[PDB]
Amino acid sequence: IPHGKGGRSSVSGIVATVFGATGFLGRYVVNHLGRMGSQVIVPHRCEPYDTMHLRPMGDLGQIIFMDWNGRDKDSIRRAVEHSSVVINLVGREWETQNFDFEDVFVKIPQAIAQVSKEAGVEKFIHISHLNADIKSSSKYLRSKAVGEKEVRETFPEATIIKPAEIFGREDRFLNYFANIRWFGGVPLISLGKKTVKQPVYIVDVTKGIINAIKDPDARGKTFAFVGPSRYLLFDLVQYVFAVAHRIGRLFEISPFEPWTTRDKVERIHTTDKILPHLPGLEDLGVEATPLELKAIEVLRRHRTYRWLSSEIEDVQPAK
Amino acid sequence: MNLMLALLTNFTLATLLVIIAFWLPQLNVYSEKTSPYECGFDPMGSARLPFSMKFFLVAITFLLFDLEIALLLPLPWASQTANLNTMLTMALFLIILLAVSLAYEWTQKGLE
Ligand SMILES: NC(=O)c1ccc[n+]([C@@H]2O[C@H](COP(=O)([O-])OP(=O)(O)OC[C@H]3O[C@@H](n4cnc5c(N)ncnc54)[C@H](OP(=O)(O)O)[C@@H]3O)[C@@H](O)[C@H]2O)c1
Repeated sequence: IPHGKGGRSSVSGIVATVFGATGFLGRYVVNHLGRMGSQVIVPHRCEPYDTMHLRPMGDLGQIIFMDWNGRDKDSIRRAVEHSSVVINLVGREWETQNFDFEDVFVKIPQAIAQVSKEAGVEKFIHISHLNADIKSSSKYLRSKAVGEKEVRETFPEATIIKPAEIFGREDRFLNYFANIRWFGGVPLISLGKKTVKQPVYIVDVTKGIINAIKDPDARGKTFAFVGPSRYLLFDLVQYVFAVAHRIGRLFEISPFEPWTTRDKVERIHTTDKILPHLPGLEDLGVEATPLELKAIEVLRRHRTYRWLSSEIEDVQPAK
Repeated sequence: MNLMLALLTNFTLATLLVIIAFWLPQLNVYSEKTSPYECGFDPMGSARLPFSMKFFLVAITFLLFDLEIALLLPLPWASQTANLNTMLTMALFLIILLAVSLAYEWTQKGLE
């Protein structure tokens, strides 16, 4: 039962759990539950010290850590037994040399869609992506739209989420560009046609969850996440060079965490804007955020001072 | 022919060792945030380097005392001669031409 005011050292009655919640997204959600009060049980896989930069997030005795593997059907059953809502961000990019990647969107999201359903969680949640379509594409982008089919079977109440290409602070989406000091910028694939997607700013997505986290009355009913206006141009790859003015790694260095001459190059140009009829955002709102204004912050390079940026974009068309 | 073998040997250990220190963890997978937090403990510091003179003269002031102690250098080869008086009478001139050039300026060093 909620008490007092939402500042910190308060209650607000919801427990949670957030699986994953180390890399870019999960760190940035829990930080919004280390404020309005919670009990956020964040487990994590292998990382003893990479989770510390998190701890000054909940006040005291709020967030609490466990250890788990995730192919053991017990490790997901020992935590969740006491919970209210449980969201799931788990999963990643490239196929691991260990995890074969095929069912880690299939077996894992179900492996935690095991006793969670049984044990009496509620308002269980999962992630989708705006561009994943069960027609043939894309080797990584596929197996994600299987969860929308395969996993939705279990837990008839989900409110599974479908956002766009997101740009954060430390994010890897818009940062693959501008790391491209290289033989030259070569768009994908050397064509200025279908860029770009709906680049929503990471706050609005992470403010969506906690707006549905007790919504009420969204369960089973899936939503998708609007971008800003409107579609976008090729200039986005020029815009990068317009302003830029041209966990558990190792001790020394790794062996392979590449640019992946594979799905990576073709996952970024898959575009496929999709069904509007999903509610999907202002209903869960109220949030929408632009690009032109919020892309200076995340981009700071070797001038570090000059900006003087006047150049904008129409939409662009198909708009 | 073995000198250059003893020089490019030396640099190539040094010009190696930069990369195996600077570069090797430089591509490591740690965080390394781009935030403008660097340039320690004088956070911003926006100015030109102003001209500050008594910094300057201590350049010039040396450069001239420098020259003649190249002129002064071939004494110990010149101590072997025929008529030597043209040495002692002459050798001792440069020095006193050096030491004079002090005494004048010595009225004003300022804070050196
Ligand atoms: N919504 C979007 O815009 C978007 C964009 C790209 C990708 N995604 C997908 O949506 C989620 C966003 O992930 P992210 O942005 O935070 O990047 P991320 O690097 O994939 O973060 C995932 C974290 O969980 C770990 N992990 C990987 N597989 C795991 C597993 N089976 N079980 C437990 N932990 C696992 C990863 O390594 P450790 O195991 O060492 O912790 C990493 O620490 C991911 O599922 C991602 O594949 C979403």
